[PDB]
Amino acid sequence: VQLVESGGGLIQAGGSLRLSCAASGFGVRNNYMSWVRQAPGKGLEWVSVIYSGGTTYYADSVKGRFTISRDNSKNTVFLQMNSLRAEDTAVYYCAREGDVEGFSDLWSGYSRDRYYFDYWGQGTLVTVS
Amino acid sequence: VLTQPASVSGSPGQSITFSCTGTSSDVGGYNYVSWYQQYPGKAPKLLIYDVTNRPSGVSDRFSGSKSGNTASLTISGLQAEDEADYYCSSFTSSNTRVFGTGTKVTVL
Amino acid sequence: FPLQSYGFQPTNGVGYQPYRVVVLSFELLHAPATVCGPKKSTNLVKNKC
Amino acid sequence: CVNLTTRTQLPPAYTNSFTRGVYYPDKVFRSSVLH
Repeated sequence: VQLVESGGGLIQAGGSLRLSCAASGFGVRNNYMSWVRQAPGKGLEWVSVIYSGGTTYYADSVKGRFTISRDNSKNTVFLQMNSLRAEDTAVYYCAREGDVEGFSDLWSGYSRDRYYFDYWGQGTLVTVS
Repeated sequence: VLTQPASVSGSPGQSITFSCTGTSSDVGGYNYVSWYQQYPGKAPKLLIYDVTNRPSGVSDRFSGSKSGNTASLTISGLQAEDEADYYCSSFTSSNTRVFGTGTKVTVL
Repeated sequence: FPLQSYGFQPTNGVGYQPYRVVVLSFELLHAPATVCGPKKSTNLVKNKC
Repeated sequence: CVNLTTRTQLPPAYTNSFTRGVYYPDKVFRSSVLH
């Protein structure tokens, strides 16, 4: 399983970006596709998550700005970034939630809830400057 | 935001118990807590999904637990490579998941 | 959300590789026959076995 | 399209269907039989 990321870069205040996360070995449909930010030397404060279809679930502190979508044709989850603020400065991870039959665990049958995290990508640095 | 113990230093071999506080909304009532481990620069790897359950590729000495609004880690037999922050992810607390601050361990 | 599509690779594996299935489902006693096989048609013969 | 409202509002009426409404169950010929 591999996860490649792109989109982060140095921009002035109030700009726009487009985060691209392409998944090889699995899709944006197989397991929950989360977005996490890991501030340098702080915790990983959850941003958002796109499920296998149709979700607008966001965090309490970032409501009404982040928009989550996918191009299933190219298997890409997009996090379109508008109206930056100070606290969003972090390294961003597109997180693959533990898919069905997680590590062939001998108890869970098709329960896709499984709210933990599988292997991820290398992370993208998103800086507000 | 669950609170975790700060940076500490110690000896290999014995057991260290790190307990982390929480609220009754997520840890006290629901039981979908998972814990992770990361090396600075590389992405976090799974240590204990469900805490009691243990994924493969991980030494069996790692063990965690939850008690009321508190989650405890009973880690056993430290070694040199074990120096990495341990992160606690509980249930998504009515669809808004939360974590702990981080426990940076140090060895001699 | 119930969909959760497949995942394949060129070298995913023989089971993982996709057997394109066409379920040719036939009903032989449903109605007057409309589709038939490629057989040459002979002349019609009457009053003979 | 326009929604027409100038319609008298009465309850439904009822009648007797008698022996109507039977149709050919198939597209096959049968004769002098009860099937």
